[PDB]
Amino acid sequence: MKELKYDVLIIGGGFAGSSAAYQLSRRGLKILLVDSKPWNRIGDKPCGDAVSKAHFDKLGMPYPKGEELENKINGIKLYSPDMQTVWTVNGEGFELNAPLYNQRVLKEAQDRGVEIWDLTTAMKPIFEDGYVKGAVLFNRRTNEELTVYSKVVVEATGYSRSFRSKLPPELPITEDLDDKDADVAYREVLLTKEDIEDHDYLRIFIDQETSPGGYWWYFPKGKNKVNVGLGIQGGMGYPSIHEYYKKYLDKYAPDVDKSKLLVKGGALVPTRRPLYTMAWNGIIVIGDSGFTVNPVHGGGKGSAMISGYCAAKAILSAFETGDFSASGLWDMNICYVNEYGAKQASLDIFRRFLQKLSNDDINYGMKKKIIKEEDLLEASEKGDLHLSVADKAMRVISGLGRPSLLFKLKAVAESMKKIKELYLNYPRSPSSLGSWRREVDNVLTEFNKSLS
Ligand SMILES: Cc1cc2c(cc1C)N(C[C@H](O)[C@H](O)[C@H](O)COP(=O)(O)OP(=O)(O)OC[C@H]1O[C@@H](n3cnc4c(N)ncnc43)[C@H](O)[C@@H]1O)c1[nH]c(=O)[nH]c(=O)c1N2
Ligand SMILES: CCCCCCCCCCCCCCCCCC(=O)O[C@@H](COC(=O)CCCCCCCCCCCCCCC)COP(=O)(O)OC[C@H](O)CO
Repeated sequence: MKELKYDVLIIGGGFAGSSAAYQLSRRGLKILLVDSKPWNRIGDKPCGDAVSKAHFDKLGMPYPKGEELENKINGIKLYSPDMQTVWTVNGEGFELNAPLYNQRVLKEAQDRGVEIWDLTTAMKPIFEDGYVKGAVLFNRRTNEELTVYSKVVVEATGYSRSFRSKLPPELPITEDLDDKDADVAYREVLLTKEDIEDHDYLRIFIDQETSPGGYWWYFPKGKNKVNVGLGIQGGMGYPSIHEYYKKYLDKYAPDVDKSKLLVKGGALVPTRRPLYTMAWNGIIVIGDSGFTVNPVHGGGKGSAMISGYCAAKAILSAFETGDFSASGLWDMNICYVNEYGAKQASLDIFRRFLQKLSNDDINYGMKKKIIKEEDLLEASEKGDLHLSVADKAMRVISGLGRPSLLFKLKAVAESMKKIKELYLNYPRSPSSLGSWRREVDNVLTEFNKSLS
């Protein structure tokens, strides 16, 4: 079999892999990115397509333009289950044509020196003497099986986790997730019969009956075009998401023309803290494969880009030291936990609480202003729920005359702070990963028990 020598092999070309490729480009490295999809479909996984402008501003990722930017977003309207209370949170973002933008990032990375093979699947790892050393690839364009050696593999395969899952199970880089730590989500893009009101605002509808463990959304892509969908928690035995969608669509999108559909589809999305380590010998894991998604709102394209940024940084350092061991690549973890992962861990706790609340709880808490809109934003963006804000919340609901999980909010805030602190003390070397992981697991185990 043909053998080729590369510095870096990136497996997957979605927002995570493409970000890694772009950030590593123009540096004189020999880089190959592969994706199983044909070029014109790369980036087309089902998504709401909404991403904060701040991510592009912080990471130096190409700004969306032309047909790539479908609609400018100025904020989100969050609806209570009874739709009687709407919270508005302001913030600039983009409703993107995801495949078009993703493909442009890849084409620019390619112009900047990255080699790209589409219709090419990494079939199995090359794993020797404890290191990932590359991959066996099947290129369906040229109909060739190829062995590619690399100093580092960037595993960016999305939820499939289709490369790292083939490594020896004792390695921390093969970590799986609980079925209840992901949602299944489904969306369609449709034209509307009536102009969309406040089309610069996304709509998110909380409802435990119509989207248990997730939410419904209505994300305008123009004055007369909308991405509408829902997510529901996995591992709970819920019926087909397609059936939830059909049953409740009219509640959230009475205005759509069901004869003018542009796209439809679903996929899984992780909703938890990141992989305990995103680095091991010869390999870094990013994006959905590394569980980079915000656990409370389900947004993962921004954090995918952050993970690509951190991967590129760690890889450049490893080429300086010549050390591609877990320790040599460990900055991946330090960078990612600082930039997003510690917040994710806090939000993993908060999500578990929110998923257990009843519609009556959410209606009451929103109507009574249990927390401010700005407090919700602080939780979403920093992962902080200050003990103070918790105290005010408890005073607000002190008149509630029935049993409610809402009264546990102070304890939830305490657990959030505790896990955030553990993440701010992320292990400085692989030798401490195990004991730290057990501490985190214990916090989660105890927290789960507190809600049962
Ligand atoms: C319905 C729905 C709705 C939303 C969202 C998800 C879902 C399912 N999310 C989450 C967001 O879509 C998601 O987190 C990112 O797109 C993940 O990007 P990745 O690059 O990690 O994976 P992604 O899955 O996009 O890419 C993985 C790539 O790897 C390739 N691949 C896999 N195995 C391979 C192999 N062995 N060899 C070669 N190639 C391989 C695949 O072909 C694919 O192109 C979201 N996020 C957000 O920010 N805003 C939102 O509006 C939403 N809404
Ligand atoms: C409930 C858990 C599962 C939910 C997931 C369901 C499935 C989701 C599938 C669809 C996902 C759509 C994703 C939409 C993303 C929005 C755009 C976005 O990126 O978010 C921005 C932020 O917008 C928001 O803050 C959204 C807030 C709404 C969150 C929804 C919470 C619902 C629960 C609240 C109810 C309150 C009830 C009161 C009771 C206490 C900022 O981006 P960022 O958070 O990644 O980071 C920015 C910063 O630079 C950090 O680097």
